[PDB]
Amino acid sequence: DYCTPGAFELERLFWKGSPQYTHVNEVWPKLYIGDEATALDRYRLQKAGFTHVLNAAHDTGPDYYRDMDIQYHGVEADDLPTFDLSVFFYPAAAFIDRALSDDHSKILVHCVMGRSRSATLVLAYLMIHKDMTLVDAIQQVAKNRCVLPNRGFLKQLRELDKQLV
Amino acid sequence: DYCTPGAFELERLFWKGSPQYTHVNEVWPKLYIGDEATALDRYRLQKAGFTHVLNAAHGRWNVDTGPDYYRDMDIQYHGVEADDLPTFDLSVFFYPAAAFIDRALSDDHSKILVHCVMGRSRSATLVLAYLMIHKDMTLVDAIQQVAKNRCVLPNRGFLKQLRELDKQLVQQRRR
Amino acid sequence: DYCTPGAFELERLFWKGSPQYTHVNEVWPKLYIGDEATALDRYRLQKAGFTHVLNAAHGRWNVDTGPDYYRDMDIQYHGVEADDLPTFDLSVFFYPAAAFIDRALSDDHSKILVHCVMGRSRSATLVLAYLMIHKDMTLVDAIQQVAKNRCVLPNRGFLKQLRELDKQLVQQRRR
Amino acid sequence: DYCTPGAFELERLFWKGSPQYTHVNEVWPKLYIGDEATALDRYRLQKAGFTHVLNAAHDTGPDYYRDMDIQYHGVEADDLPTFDLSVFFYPAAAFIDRALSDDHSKILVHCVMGRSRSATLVLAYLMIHKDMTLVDAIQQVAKNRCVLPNRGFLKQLRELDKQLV
Repeated sequence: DYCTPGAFELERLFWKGSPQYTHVNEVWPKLYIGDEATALDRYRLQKAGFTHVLNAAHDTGPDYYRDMDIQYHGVEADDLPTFDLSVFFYPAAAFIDRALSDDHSKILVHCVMGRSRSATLVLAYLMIHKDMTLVDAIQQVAKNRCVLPNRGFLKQLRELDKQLV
Repeated sequence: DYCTPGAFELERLFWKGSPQYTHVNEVWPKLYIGDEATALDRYRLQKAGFTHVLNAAHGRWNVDTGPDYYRDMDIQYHGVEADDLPTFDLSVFFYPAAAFIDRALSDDHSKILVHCVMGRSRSATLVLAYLMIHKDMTLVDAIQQVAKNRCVLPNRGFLKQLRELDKQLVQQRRR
Repeated sequence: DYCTPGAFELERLFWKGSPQYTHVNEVWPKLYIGDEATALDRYRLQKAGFTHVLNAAHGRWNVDTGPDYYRDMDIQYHGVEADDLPTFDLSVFFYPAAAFIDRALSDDHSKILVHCVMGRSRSATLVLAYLMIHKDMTLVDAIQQVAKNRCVLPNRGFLKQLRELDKQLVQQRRR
Repeated sequence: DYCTPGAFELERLFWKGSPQYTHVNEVWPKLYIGDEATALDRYRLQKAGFTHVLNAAHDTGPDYYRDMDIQYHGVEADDLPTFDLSVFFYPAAAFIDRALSDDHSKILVHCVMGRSRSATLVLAYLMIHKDMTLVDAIQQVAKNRCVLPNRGFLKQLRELDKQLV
């Protein structure tokens, strides 16, 4: 199916290809951030070898996923500066760490858009478990996916960054 | 020493931070693409643990370092004498340059600098080729992997040369 | 005072310079979108010749300036009391806010600041609407005009509100 | 024909739309920079109301364009750091200024790719005739079109910037 693109389109890739703006992206090995369409398309998830879905915008159900050997968890968060997502940094990060402990695992962290809530949980994960500063973490994720945590989530990540340092 | 920047500058990072325009960038684990300044600063290379330098602008008319320049430092050097010109056949160099990057990266301890004058065209082409040959990447995948870590733009001739390589490798991998 | 930067930083400008992430940006002639700091710095507004301030985060619970804040400065003020929330109906404000921007921009001498807290969502939405209503732009054209001068991202609700406006104006312009 | 795009695609526009990567773009009122396909598509140029083509990579011919009331000029430049494009800054800029003096005029400055040679002539134009520093000029053009003058052209523009200041 793939064919080598012509020059014009290769040049677009050098200029506009990165960070890519898509439904889902891998932001760290075996760790994907995506939107709702990606989480709901369960035939794609299973064929892509996915093993874990973390919904930072929990309704669908674990029965939707449990019929395919996918561990699900939903954090019931709103994408509003008045939601304290920091309440979930440690347990979401623990979920992600546990999943990535096994080599066979591939995890999708998602929300509606996959730009704010989910992004903030993966940032927190990288900080707590991969010894990253908030700046290093943002560089890791943002090069792979256009993300923008809301102003409140960002304040929360700054406070986590202060505690970790 | 590191402190958490304010909200305004963290935002800048989300909007403008990727790819960064800097002298050198890690574009694959232990694999850096840098410019001439980076190649020349020996204190800073040694402090960072570089074990290999591939100079994609080798020669007394280009970036005139060579193995002698890194004497006593414990660096292995590979030199490709190339011009950043669409008429220059960088493709004869693709496999052996890549083989040098691959032998370096077999050893966990190694850390390799591939540079030219700007580290945007010559060195970038060699690393794209490396990724295509040794990491099973299409030209597209390879560009995405590098462009997200470093601003690069190989010249039109180098691109066509990468395209000719890409077609072969794709054909080969149908198998 | 201004000097020509070196080659390396001029290159950065080509790769990373557009759009810039700054406090305020001109996004249409004499029309600026800025943040709260910009709205508050009166010395700097007056030095730059601002004649109009549209505060898209008006109110004592938001950016608490109002017309009194600009007393003696010769600024006309328009206040829209808005929350950056997808549930907030910014659309009732579209025509009269735009009418205020249009009356300012009729006079060559005028220079207008439209701001909110960050100048990314509330103020941006009002200016997109302005361009659509008074400069014959589609939502797409308006976004291209603003996004190339300022990093902006209206919230999902404001976007849907812009879409509802866009559909009407397009229908109207079939005529 | 136009229809209002859905949310996903509007959001791509906020993130990746600017600067746009296309065949041609307007970089200053009535002043377009484009590639060769745009210059050769003469039915499009005429319907778009174009009045002037400046080819910074002059072969096609003025007979190709003179059959449609388009003033043509070709600068025979190579996109190589060893080409001194500065020899043409004043007369190319004069051509552009003369064209833009009339309100009815719309000018296309082009080369093969429309990224280096043509870009450098429009930058020089903005500096010589619109009182811009090289930095202001780059901001004007780069927000409208992905451009990158070659390292030699850039050195030449720095030297022009020094002379003008």
